[PDB]
Amino acid sequence: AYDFKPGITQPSAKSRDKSIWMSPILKLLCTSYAMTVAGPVRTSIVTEIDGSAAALSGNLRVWMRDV
Amino acid sequence: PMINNAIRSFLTAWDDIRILSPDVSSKSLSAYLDSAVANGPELII
Repeated sequence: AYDFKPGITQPSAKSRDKSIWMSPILKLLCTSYAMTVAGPVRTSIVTEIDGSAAALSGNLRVWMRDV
Repeated sequence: PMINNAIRSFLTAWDDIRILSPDVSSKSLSAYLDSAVANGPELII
């Protein structure tokens, strides 16, 4: 499961300085969909994030303050 | 990233100063030259 497959993904999903804890979220969302598709288990790759990965690391940080 | 936010908050904050301006064209040359028309003495009577 890839947080960042460097040739395939877009560089908006670079979780720089947050890949210590964003990559366990990104790798497990990769396996969250790999085990949902039938057939053989495929190599899962994060393609892109609609915001930045910094925008998602900021927004989960907003969520973790609320909890 | 965060550095991209300072880019678009610079270009828009420069263009908003730019669009808060009168439109410059060839009409402003005739508009300024017309100001020097009515203040003219008659010398030929």
